[PDB]
Amino acid sequence: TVVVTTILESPYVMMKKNHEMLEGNERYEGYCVDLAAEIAKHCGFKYKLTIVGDGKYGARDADTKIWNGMVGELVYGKADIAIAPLTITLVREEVIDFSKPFMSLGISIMIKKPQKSKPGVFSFLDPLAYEIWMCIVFAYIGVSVVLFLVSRFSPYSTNEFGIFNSLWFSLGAFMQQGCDISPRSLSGRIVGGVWWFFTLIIISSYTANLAAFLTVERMVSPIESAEDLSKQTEIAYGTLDSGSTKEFFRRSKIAVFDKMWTYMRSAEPSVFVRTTAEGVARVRKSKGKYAYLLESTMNEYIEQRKPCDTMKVGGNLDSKGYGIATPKGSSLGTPVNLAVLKLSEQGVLDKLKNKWWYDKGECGAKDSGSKEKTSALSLSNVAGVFYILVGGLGLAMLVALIEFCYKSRAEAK
Amino acid sequence: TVVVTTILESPYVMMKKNHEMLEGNERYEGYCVDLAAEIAKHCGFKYKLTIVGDGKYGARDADTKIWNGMVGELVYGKADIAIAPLTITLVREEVIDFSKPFMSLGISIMIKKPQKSKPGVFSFLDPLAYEIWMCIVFAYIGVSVVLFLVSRFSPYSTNEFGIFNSLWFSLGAFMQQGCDISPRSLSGRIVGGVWWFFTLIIISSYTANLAAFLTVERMVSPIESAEDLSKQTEIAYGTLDSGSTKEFFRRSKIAVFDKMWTYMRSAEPSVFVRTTAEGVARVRKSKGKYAYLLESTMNEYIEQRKPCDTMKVGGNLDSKGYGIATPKGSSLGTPVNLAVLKLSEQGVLDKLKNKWWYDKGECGAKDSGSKEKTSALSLSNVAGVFYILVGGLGLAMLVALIEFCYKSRAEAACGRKALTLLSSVFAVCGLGLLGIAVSTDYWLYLEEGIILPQNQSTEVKMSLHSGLWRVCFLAGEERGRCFTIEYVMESTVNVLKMIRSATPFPLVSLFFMFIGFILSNIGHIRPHRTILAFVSGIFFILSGLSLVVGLVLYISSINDEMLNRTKDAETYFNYKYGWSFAFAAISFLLTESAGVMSVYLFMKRYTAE
Amino acid sequence: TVVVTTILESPYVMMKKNHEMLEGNERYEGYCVDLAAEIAKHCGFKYKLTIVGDGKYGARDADTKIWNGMVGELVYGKADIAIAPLTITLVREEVIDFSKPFMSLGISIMIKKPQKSKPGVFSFLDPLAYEIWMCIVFAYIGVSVVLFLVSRFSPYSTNEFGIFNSLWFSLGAFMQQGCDISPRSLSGRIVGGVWWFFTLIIISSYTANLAAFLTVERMVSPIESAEDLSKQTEIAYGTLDSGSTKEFFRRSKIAVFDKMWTYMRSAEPSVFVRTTAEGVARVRKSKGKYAYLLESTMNEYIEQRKPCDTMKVGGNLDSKGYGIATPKGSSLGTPVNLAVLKLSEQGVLDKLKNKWWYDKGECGAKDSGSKEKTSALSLSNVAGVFYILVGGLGLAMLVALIEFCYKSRAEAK
Amino acid sequence: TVVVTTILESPYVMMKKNHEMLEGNERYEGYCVDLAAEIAKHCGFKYKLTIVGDGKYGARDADTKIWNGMVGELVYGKADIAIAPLTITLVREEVIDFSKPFMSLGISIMIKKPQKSKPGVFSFLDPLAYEIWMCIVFAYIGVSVVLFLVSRFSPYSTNEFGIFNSLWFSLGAFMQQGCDISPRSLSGRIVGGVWWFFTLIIISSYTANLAAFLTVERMVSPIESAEDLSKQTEIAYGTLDSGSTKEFFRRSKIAVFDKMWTYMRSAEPSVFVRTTAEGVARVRKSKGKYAYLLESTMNEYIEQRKPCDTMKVGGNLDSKGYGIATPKGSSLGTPVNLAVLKLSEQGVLDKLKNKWWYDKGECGAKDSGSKEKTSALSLSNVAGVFYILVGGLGLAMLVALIEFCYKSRAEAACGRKALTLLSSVFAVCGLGLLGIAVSTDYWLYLEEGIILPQNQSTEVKMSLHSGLWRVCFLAGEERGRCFTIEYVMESTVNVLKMIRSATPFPLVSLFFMFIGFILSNIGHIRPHRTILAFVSGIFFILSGLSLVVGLVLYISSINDEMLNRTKDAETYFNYKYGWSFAFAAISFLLTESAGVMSVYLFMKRYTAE
Repeated sequence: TVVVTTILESPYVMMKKNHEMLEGNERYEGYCVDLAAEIAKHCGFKYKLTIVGDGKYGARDADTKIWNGMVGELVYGKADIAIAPLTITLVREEVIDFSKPFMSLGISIMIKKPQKSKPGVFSFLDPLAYEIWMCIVFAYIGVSVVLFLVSRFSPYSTNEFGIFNSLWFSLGAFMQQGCDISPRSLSGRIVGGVWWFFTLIIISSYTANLAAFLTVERMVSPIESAEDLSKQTEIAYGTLDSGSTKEFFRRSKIAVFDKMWTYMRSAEPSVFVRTTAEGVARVRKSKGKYAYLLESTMNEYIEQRKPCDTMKVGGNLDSKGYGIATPKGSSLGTPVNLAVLKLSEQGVLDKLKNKWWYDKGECGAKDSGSKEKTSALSLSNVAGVFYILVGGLGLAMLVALIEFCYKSRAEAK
Repeated sequence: TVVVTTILESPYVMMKKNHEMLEGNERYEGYCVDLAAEIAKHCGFKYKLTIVGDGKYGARDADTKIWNGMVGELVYGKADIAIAPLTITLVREEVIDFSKPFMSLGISIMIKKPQKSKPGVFSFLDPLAYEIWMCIVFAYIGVSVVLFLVSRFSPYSTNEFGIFNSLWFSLGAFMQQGCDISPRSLSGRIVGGVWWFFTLIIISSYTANLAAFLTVERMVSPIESAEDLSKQTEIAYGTLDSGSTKEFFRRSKIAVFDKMWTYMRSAEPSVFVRTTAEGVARVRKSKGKYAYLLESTMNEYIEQRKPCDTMKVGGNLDSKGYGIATPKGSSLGTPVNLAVLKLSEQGVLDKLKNKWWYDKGECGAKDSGSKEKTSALSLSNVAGVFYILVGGLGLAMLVALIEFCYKSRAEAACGRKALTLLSSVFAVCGLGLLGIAVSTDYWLYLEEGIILPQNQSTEVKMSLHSGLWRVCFLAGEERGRCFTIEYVMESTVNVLKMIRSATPFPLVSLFFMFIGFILSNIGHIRPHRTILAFVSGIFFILSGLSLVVGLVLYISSINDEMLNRTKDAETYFNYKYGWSFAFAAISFLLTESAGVMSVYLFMKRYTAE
Repeated sequence: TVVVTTILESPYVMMKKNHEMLEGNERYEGYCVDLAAEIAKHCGFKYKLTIVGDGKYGARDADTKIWNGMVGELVYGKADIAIAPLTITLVREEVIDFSKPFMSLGISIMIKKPQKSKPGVFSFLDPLAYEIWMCIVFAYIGVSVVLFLVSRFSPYSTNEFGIFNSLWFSLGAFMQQGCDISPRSLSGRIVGGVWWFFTLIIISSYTANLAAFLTVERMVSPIESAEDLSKQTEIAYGTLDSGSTKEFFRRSKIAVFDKMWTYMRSAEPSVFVRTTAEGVARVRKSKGKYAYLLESTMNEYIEQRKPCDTMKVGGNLDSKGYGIATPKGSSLGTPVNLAVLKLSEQGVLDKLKNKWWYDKGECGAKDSGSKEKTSALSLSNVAGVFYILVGGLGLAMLVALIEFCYKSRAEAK
Repeated sequence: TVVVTTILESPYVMMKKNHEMLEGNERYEGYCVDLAAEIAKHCGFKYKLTIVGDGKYGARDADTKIWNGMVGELVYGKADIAIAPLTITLVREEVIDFSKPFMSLGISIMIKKPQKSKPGVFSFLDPLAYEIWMCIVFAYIGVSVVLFLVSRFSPYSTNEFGIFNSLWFSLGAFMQQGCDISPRSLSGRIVGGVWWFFTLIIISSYTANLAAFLTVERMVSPIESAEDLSKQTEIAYGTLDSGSTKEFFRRSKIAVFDKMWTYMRSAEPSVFVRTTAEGVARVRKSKGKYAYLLESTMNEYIEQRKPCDTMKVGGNLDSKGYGIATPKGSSLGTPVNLAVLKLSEQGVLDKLKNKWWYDKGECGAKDSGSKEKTSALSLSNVAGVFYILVGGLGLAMLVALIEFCYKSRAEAACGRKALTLLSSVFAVCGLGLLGIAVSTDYWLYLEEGIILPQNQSTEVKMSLHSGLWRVCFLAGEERGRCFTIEYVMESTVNVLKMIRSATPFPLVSLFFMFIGFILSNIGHIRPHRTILAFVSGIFFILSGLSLVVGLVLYISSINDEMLNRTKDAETYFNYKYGWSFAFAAISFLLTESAGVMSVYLFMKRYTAE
């Protein structure tokens, strides 16, 4: 009767563990297998599934114009019905008829799930912004100068506040340490009064936000909704060859899409890859270097199956449709055409969409909820404080030598 | 000639600077109007534009289902061809003809993009309450004076703690920055000891509650995944009605979408809005209380127009399409259908799709420069700490100039005469302002009332000022009761019983200045045998310590009754201290200062002996 | 045909806002109204709802044996069918027949939702337990004694460490303050070394947990699962009279239930109350003093309708059933009996249970999620630190007087 | 005579101390056995007990539905009356006769009641890592020696910073408790300045991460409401099969219950357990990884028996009933049915229901004394801080006794001779132990492997020790490669490239002691013109500072590669430092100490000049 030309892709058609055990036509299962079984029995015919294992979705090729895989069986007439995740396009439509779309999808960007970032060397000063650390050092100099200028005028023979000691008094006040010298005037002690109140807020502010950083973790979304793709050029975009995602970016006319296809041709080495499962694996080996653009409902499934290290970003960048491919003027097409619309209008198809993607198990708020213990700080989190310390240790020894020069040139005294 | 129907929706159809001056189809301008000329010339028919009367897209009711909108204009024979952002759905597919889609689109949430409220300049002191900072300074004055009275006792040697030193020790101890010297006496170490235990808890409490603010601020997550939009009833969400967004969520078979239509049906008031511009405006007014569901292409254009206060969250919830539509039986429809694809195969659809969208870059790319995700404090957080620091330096220069002038004149009897009279003035003003304050019944205000949400702000229901002896009721039902606390009249009377818990301590403080000033009167007549002045000064110092206990008893007895209200969002609350509270707080300053001066009166006059 | 004797209780039967506007028999609505409409139409008859407004559920009374309310209409035959939230019991069964239960419930304890507690005067020392604050003071004395005994033996004429100063050195080290004296021996400085490391952990530990208290709020469940009821005797239990919850505790035989009925009779003044809505209001005026035991599915509804200040605690303490009451040897009972079981076996009844309680709106994780801003500390939260301070201020003045006694008795020197 | 069938379930049917010795129906004992005698005497029939062969309650399969269990014993005519905790359901109601319920009950979750793990005695230092506390002490030694070399320079007056003072200043500065004196020199203020900035960050980092521990500990909520049980896949939940709990969740119409049966059907392995005792035992073994669904009455009895490690959470999910059952057509059933109600109307049901339940109070009411909800720290949290405090005091007394003896002998040439030789021994041991360490390739261990969940613990897959110059591979596939880092062979090789990033700093440190000891050899021959000894001591002090940079470069380059692993729970990891890491760390201590002694060699011998 009918010969089903299709490919197995999770979760459309899958290979059951009952391969050698269960014989017959129920050895392969999936969302596409039920909808093929629904479309055949409401029409009346019965299915002969066979998967040509070349793997190519297929487009009309360059310089030879050969339909590669499932389309090649469907064009040359060696199979009759094609229930498969196959895209309806213009060059696809002209050779052979199509049904109405299963669901609505788009070209979807797939990346590695963001992790804990590499802690920077100077990442300890993250709780306070750049303008505050400048205004702390600027006010450090300013309060020291005002304390210096105050202490000169007022004797009430030992004025212990030089400009060098006034820097030292305010520095020890900033670092919560005790200083031996104290101001001995009403005009001086007000400077010590407001500067001590300056430190008590800021040091508590640094402790508060650093507690806020370690308690609540917030990971960056590196590339968002394809305008951030257009500017960031450290990542390598990736798509599948012999398919619709190849030819649509070849058909780029939007300026943001024209930026892509220039880089998609001019790149190294992944101009294209050959399997979505290879593309899933290439993302998981990338660790942020590479992204693989693919079908949206394919992208949604891999994020729900639980290695959990993949993330769909933004939204769809196109609109495409999965329809039952049929020969041009099919023996079965118009009965399939109404019965595809019949399953949609009573929500059996959307129930099948609810069925297959939900039952596989989820990776959502369940692991983000209570699979965290907050880690101890590593050496990397506070590494630069050691470098400033030992860098201060070497710089102190350098000024020790320049002191020996100026002390010895007391010579000819 | 043909008829072209449109809906007045930005940016597809726009108005003109010559809204009434200009002629013909050139009355309007827009993406669809430019698209309609493209459909016209390639096919070969002149077009006359028309407008739908109602301004709604298309509605199918449980009814005779005459579509109220552009569709019924298009079906029943008023109009010929529609050039509009009409959504292609299967319900509309069976009743009219659609071409291939000329644009790709989806449902997208538009929320109010959160304007950062730059906080108060003095927002650093928000972890503590303003009553606490009042009680810290009241404790700072008291510990300095008590350490003065401990140190400067009558047989005391080499005890350097004057009042200027005792003020400087407690300020150094409170800031944890060390100090010059330590008290070399057993009672001096006790007052230093409890103050060290005081400053340990308060700074640790301030650091911990400031950590409590910043963790709760980071735990707040903006709603973007549309499951957060479904589960958060604090943000209300509605759609444009008589369209396709209302149709999509109605017959949906996604469980999160099912709860959305369940919410949007049974919501009150009717969240459905008949036009997009008012639906944008409800997001603007609500300040993030309301959200709006619409197409993605409309959401992007409203974003890049410049109020720049609306952002798109999440992604396309589905992928529908826009298509030029003709009724069943139109001979023009198949020449229309290939003409749309003809404009597709040269990008003339996509050239116009770029043109109106890039040209409105009037927003200045606010999204480009304001999404660097940063949770560090800004200078707007700790601004007043710099402002106190600047105000301290300019004050200290002002003290430096007056000290420079006063020292030159002094180096180029007065102490005894002026200080005796000035402490005498401070004693009467201290006793009098508290005696007014206990008599006055304007201690605390309350304004219980009920909130009002939208087009609607607030409504008071009850008000009373209050006193320590007796209540005196206010403009709630205009009942002028000075009704005693023993005489009842709820939670507000429960406050009034708890106000009575702090009754004796001001009356105890009133007695100690009363014995304080009268013993001050005795030494003013006869200066000799000078013991009584030092005794009287102790009664001044111990008086203010009781009033510190009096205020701390009073304020804590208000704050728990504030907390004791069952927290309903609809019943707002107000409370405020009064002039007599200021009369008592000022009387604390005059009483302790007269306590210091009367010891200096003893120090000068024991030398006179 | 049939006359429905029942009472309106939310959400069983409710009064619609379309009272004067909508006439006919749809002026009252609810879960019980649908199930009455389901049981009547599958049997064939049509309903005449009328609510005898006396309010009593009714039991066979003391000393007169009168069936009070809905049972009185059902016993004396002035009404025929009774679709109502009525409990099936022995004395109920003997006079008139009953159907199979709607749902399964129990006697359920209802309390005020716990709030922020009153902060204690000495609640500042909550982050560290009782054993630590003893071991801090015990080690405060111990390290001071060891520092005292060390400094006596080693000159390398001015031994500045007395027992009084050694207490003062370790106290200033505990309070993060700077002390003027310093140890001047290797045996002494080790004592200052480990004591300084003692304070740095503990003061940071106090700051860390007090931040943990203010960030995460955790409110006590005061009384849990009816054994904590049996021991706590500051709360007043409450039930409704003229009903099943009255008579079941009268039928107490379990020892934990025998504790209840002694207190339920011997109390003041709420031995019983007269309305569940009065009992809901009495809990909301109680603020923790009083609890109202009631029907479980009634208790579940009030917690979902949103004043939100009620909480069901623990679990059910009994099992009871809501059935359609029928006359003894009813004209309709056995057709009702099968059709009650018919609605249960195909889950229409459980769908009606899903319908009415869910649609009213919820008060769950939605307000606990993001309707919190953490408050500023009040004066009450740190109140006792002021009392210890001013209590230290008065105690310092007392030792100032006892110093004057011992100084003046240097007399006869 | 009649036949009575039972299931061996606690506490309803129990065994006997005479398991085989005693005779008849008295072979067993229990609540149902005592209930069966009550049914016997009031009706008037003698009873013979029997046991079901399988031990399952009752199963209805999609099958011929012969009930496999006590029901099929009761239906088909093997047994007459059942006295058992059989649940009354509508499926069982149509096939046999049930009396009125004699007990009320519900489904209740039993989880493992969490045993508190009393933490490590030194668990206070858990916010930082043990590499950090190693680097703090390494920085503490270095800053003290550098401040010594800065202060004790050759023309220096009155500079009191000896090495015993410089050790005491940095310890006072690190603990933020103030200090005795401050460095009165410009280079001395620099080394004090960066150390003050060091101790500011580390203490604030320790306080913040300790706050991070206690907030995350409080955010963990135990699963009790059964919606948390449904949504948390980390705790697996299953039921007793062939009963009524399996039947109830199967055909349920509650949406949270629907996901439960969806989970319990498709779970792997089969969570259904054929007996309750093994179903209790799976909760015991899993240590809170597994949960069990059962009746409330069985859950309470297992709780009050004393392992006391199982608690009940939530409430009764429904309210089913237990009833004495007879088949259809039993003449005894209506005399049975009124006899159950006869025992109800005297509480004889309820008297027996009290009796077995109060008598097993062997648990000692663990729930009564362990649910005072308390989140304060215990002494078990900060225990080692007391233990360090106790160990410090006993050490200080030990220093006090030896100082008392040494001072008496000394008060009742030696410095120059001993210190010169001891620094010479320390120099060779410092250079030699590092030279072994650079040569040795046992720096760091790794054990990559895969976990195993249950009846199953761990399995290694790969192992390698490693060196700075070259790797030397280990028992992963038994391949003895001392394969150089330039020669590749994944994430573990990515570690090996990052180990090479810290290569020069130990080799730089190896050169500086090599120039250090040789310049030390020159002064040993000729003491005169003593400048070179002070120069050589600087090369010792600067050598250890480079090795501090060498270790900090090395340790940070390991920790990020630890973090760089994609975190899979199934692939566990191990890492550990080696003997050569200890050889380098010990060599730091000898190098800085010889740096101090060679300055003292200069201080003594400049006095000799």
